[PDB]
Amino acid sequence: SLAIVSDRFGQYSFVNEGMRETFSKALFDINMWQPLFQATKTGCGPIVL
Amino acid sequence: AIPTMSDVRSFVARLMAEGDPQQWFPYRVDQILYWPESPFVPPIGPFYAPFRPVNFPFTTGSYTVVPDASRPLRLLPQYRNATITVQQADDAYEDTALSPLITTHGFCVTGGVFTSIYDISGDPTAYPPAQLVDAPNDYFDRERMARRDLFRRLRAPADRSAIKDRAVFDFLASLVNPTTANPVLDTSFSMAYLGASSAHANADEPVILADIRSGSIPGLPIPRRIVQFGYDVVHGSLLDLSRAVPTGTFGLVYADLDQVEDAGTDMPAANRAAIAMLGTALQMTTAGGVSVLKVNFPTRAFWTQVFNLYATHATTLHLVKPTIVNSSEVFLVFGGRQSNGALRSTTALQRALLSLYARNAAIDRAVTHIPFFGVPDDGTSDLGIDAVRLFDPMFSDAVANLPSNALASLVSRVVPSSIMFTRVPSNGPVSTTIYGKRTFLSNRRRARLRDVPMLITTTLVHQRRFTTPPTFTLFSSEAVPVTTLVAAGYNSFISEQTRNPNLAHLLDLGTGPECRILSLIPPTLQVTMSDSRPCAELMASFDPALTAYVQGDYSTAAFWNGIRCDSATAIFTIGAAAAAAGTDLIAFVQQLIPRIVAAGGTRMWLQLNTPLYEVSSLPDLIEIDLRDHVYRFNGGERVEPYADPVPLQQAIAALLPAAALSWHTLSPTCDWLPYIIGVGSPLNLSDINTAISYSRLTPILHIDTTTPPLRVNPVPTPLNQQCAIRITSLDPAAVLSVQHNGVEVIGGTPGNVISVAG
Repeated sequence: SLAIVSDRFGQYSFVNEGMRETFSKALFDINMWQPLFQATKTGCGPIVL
Repeated sequence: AIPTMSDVRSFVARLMAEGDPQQWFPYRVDQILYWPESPFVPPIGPFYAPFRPVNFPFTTGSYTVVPDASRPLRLLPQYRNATITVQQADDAYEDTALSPLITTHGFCVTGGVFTSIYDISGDPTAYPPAQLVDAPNDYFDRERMARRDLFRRLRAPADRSAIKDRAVFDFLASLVNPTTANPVLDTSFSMAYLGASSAHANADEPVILADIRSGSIPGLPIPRRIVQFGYDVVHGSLLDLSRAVPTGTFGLVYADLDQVEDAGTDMPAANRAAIAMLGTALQMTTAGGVSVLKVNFPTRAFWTQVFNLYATHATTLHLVKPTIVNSSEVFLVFGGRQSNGALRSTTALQRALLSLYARNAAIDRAVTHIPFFGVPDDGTSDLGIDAVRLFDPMFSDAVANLPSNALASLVSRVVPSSIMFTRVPSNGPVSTTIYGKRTFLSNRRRARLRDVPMLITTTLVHQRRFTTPPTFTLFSSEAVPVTTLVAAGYNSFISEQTRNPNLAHLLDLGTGPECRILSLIPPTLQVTMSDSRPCAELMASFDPALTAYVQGDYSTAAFWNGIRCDSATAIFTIGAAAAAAGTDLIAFVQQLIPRIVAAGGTRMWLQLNTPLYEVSSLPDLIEIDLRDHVYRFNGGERVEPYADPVPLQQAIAALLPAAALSWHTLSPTCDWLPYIIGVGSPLNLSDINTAISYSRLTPILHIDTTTPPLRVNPVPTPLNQQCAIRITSLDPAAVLSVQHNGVEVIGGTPGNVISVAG
């Protein structure tokens, strides 16, 4: 017998290796403008996926 | 200059905390900033810079020498886009709160002064007790009693009795008669002051008496003869007033039932006492004589016994309520004793009864919501103080979280009403206490939130000094006439959602930067917002619950275009707008109908500066100019365009009447005043009526589209004579429920309500 972990608010599936890798890359786009974001005061703080 | 023990010990305590720099140093050298602001000469041992140019901001600027500000400071929470989760917000509040603390109440009311008339009229034809709608069969309830105490408390005049009598005596004197050239009473007359007291309000006697005796009655002069009859008396005698007491004859019988008993459950006994001393007051009157009957609990059965047992031998009936506090204590001011009369219950008297009771009731419901004496903060009270503190100021930025979020949190709780910050002069952890007040209103907005914007830290940081702590107070100062009136329109909005507070797709026409509308709309509502001015502060950020911001000024050609709603809210705005345009109000308004004609719109809430009746100028407020049909508003100068009612009606008629035509009846009704109370605001009773007047010239014309035309014709044969008109599209057998906020004048088929004069 298995029950799924806490979908409730957390503990889900084994993460997509590719999706992680991809997504982190995406975050890096924004990072390319970090000094500018920061200067714009627009919540700049790099997420850290 | 020379640092104090106090300050050094503070500074040290502060220092011996946590957190680490960026530019470290080797112990072989001194390392003096690589960014060449530093004036670094060539020193013996220091090389220069830190060896390692990393990366961090810097700048040049001198310090503003600002003295210790011995006043609590206000904060405009300008928002930044980093939006904490509700639970965390809350949490952080919990973490930093200085609350609970014992709330200084202050005052509910600052000025409890008014006179509510009841009067004689040649209007009673067939109005017996049997007409008189019986007292609230509920008036003695736990909660209801608390309410009375609460209010009473939160009003400290001490000259209650004074105001009282001065008023009544002004009224009574006002009976000036042609035929004699004189008032009812001449000089050196007679008073039977009964139900007397040692009135320890700076006099130790009834404050009135001294003044009366000395000549402190406008218009009427002195009496001769005054008694202090009672129970708790100093200059007079110990008599039981109610029963058969030494028959001495007096012109002006002031009877005063100080109703001193625990067992208010016995209504019978309460009325039988009143009956008894009503008797005694008649026994007391010299031929013609007048009598005042201060009665606490009125009822049908009382009015009954009055009528039946006394009216016979009395010519005229007056009555008053000195409106100080919220309570049922009427003054039965009867005239022409021991003479034939055929008095009966009057329409006037009815209206006034109803109005009184309703005032009582409305205020009752509000007050019941206000926190009691010696209440810690429980979260639940309609009002209270939530202050958070920042232990040694870590304002910083967004990333800091716990400070910023707690901040944010506090701001969500309060929602642009109250908001203080102060960096307290103190030695040790330098507290930057942030203070607020919760309201039912603020809550509504909180509820509409997705998340809580951590406001821009920099606005706070600007204050480089020491600011003293707030005193901590629930109630404030006073009720500004203008603000009362706005609040009354606002109440009206709230309570007219759709189909009786029934959820509403609306617009705001002229969304004030602060967006108070959101605090008035229930969180469920689906709203459009024309914020003509460029608004940033807590504006659109959280769209979820449809907060459809449409920047720009609708008055201009083509723009309205895109906007659908079913309630178009415009209070004052229209005024200003027509002035901006320099146009014939007729034309403007007109163009505005076709505009809105093309939209999915029902509730047109058009509050133009227009009279309801006969123009009276209101000095130090409203001045009326017709040549250019404008108000010249007295608060400095505010050009508010105004229209006469008949040209308006004329323009409506000429166009079409295909719509519901309703006016917002604020001027009698207490209901909107709870709103005011709600926002920690010391009411005023004289400021109330002034506003009351002013409403009549600034009402909200509420015009509803998809509805049956309403037919108003009051222009032919006015003159206390009669208007003619037809009410259309109705059932052959109609039950004509026409009313004045409960006040059933016109029943139709139920004609047993015909209370009108005419």
